[PDB]
Amino acid sequence: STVATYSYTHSVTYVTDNILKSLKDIILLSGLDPEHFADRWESNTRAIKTWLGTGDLRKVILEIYNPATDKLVTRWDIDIVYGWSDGDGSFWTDTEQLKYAIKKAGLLPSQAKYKLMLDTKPGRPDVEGWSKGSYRSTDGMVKQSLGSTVEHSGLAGQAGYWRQR
Amino acid sequence: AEVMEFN
Amino acid sequence: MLSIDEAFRKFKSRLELNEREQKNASQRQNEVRDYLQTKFGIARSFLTGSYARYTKTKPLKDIDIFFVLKDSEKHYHGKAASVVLDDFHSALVEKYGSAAVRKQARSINVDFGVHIDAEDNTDYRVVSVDAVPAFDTGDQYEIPDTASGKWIKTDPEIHKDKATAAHQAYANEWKGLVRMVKYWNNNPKHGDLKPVKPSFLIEVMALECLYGGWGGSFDREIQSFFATLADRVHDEWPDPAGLGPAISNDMDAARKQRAQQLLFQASQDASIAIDHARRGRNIEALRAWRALFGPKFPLS
Ligand SMILES: [Mg+2]
Repeated sequence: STVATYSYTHSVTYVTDNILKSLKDIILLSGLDPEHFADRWESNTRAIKTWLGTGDLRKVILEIYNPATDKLVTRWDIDIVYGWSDGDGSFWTDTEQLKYAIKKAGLLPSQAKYKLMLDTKPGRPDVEGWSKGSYRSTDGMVKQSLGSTVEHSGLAGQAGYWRQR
Repeated sequence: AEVMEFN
Repeated sequence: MLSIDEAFRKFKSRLELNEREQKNASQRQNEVRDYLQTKFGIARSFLTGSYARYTKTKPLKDIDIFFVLKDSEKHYHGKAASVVLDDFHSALVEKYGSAAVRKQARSINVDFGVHIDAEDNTDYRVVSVDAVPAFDTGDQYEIPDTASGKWIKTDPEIHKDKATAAHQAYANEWKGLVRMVKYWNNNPKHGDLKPVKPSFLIEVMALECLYGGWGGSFDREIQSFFATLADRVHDEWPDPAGLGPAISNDMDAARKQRAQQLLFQASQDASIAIDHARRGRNIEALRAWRALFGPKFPLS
């Protein structure tokens, strides 16, 4: 039952926790209410950690929509980069990266809501409480990528946001 | 890929 | 203590065209036009492409010159693209020799034997020009294209207008950022093959990938610019003028995969450099940026 200081599972834990931290910061910096995100933190954690460990998680998706129209105002994708090696490489959680992009994302509508989904590889293990979902349309939108947002020894989440035109 | 939501 | 912002301002400035380089470009055009006019019916020529949009990086290479052919040369227009290009190649090989003349997809490159020193300086001289045979159909041009073997329509005016409009909406930092990435694209560390081909694709993608106005931070603009290029280099990128082949048509699948990989690595190197500065390792940050871009990025 040896526990290694540097390991894939430590890197997975770091990236899991700080992807969720980063999404919470996006919600806060966007002026939204984090309660709904709080209420599902543990279930979001269990699923993200599981599917990272098997290489099955493709993206973490946070839809931010206008409740009056149900349309996306923006969508934040955290694409997973499976470039891990050794486990003793450099790491970071670049909150300042998100604050620079969120200025460019633009003001959100009053009382905008959000929804988290997980993009997975078909052969993924089932995780209790998770079912096939649906995307809100991104027609007329393109994605802006920001670079490595959450990093630990090559395993990374790279944030991006969808915008109009 | 298959997108998943919580239930 | 050189700050990251100050370093990028210096780097931006060192990619800017100056007046001696400008006059040397015009002198090479005169030289090349006057020779080609002894071998073809040429009504006029003009400097075009990224050079005229002030989106060409330095040292100045592959400066596009359209050589507008007279109606008496219009027979080339009904023949396959390789015919006029081979003729331009043979004519230029006579004057400059076989080593200095390189046949390209839509032009002939003429290299003037200019030495590029270790700081990427050339003594204010252009390195090469791209001779483009062109027919003026009225409001636009047609040029040869060996990929299809046909003549393709092109309109430099539209590309200049779109660059100007993107530049105005980015606090006049848009063209500088584009030159920086084209400078990385020319870094010798990539070997003989540029990561992105043609370099114009960097500019075309920038029209859309540089989004939301200038935010004030070069490190972040560069990090996001590379990250967005890598993620979108596989999209279809049509001619912004809507006249010719897609600008993303010149790389095959393996080369496009390499393009995304090297673009991604550039994004990762920028992240590493940002991390250095965040941890107070200012010199390592500057040295990281220089390793990413090349010698024109300063250390002091
Ligand atoms: Mg060009």
